[PDB]
Amino acid sequence: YVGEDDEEDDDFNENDEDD
Amino acid sequence: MATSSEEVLLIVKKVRQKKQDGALYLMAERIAWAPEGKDRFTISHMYADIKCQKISPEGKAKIQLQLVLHAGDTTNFHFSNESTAVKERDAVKDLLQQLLPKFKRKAN
Repeated sequence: YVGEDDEEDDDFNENDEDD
Repeated sequence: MATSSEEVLLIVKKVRQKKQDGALYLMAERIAWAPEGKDRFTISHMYADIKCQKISPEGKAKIQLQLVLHAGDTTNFHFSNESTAVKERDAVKDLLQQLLPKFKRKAN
């Protein structure tokens, strides 16, 4: 999509938190 | 930087970065990735510039990981290696969750 177009990148879960 | 980050601790395979497949290689102080068909790594990010990291869970047609930088940029890694992509995602994640906080410093 706009900006990121690798394919599908939305349900991307974080884990490092707000550093 | 340019001392110990020249050694690869984690080797990942069939990883697409920006609609391009290749192999990922995590080094002591930096995460590098080489695109298939190339002899050089087009991806080289220092753990110190990485703010956080995302991992794309099951349900998608692919397993993914992404380097969220404090620079306001994100480096997405599409794990296309059906064989170990999930575990690879996890190991890259694990090593980064291990490595990242040891080189970076919170913006708060």
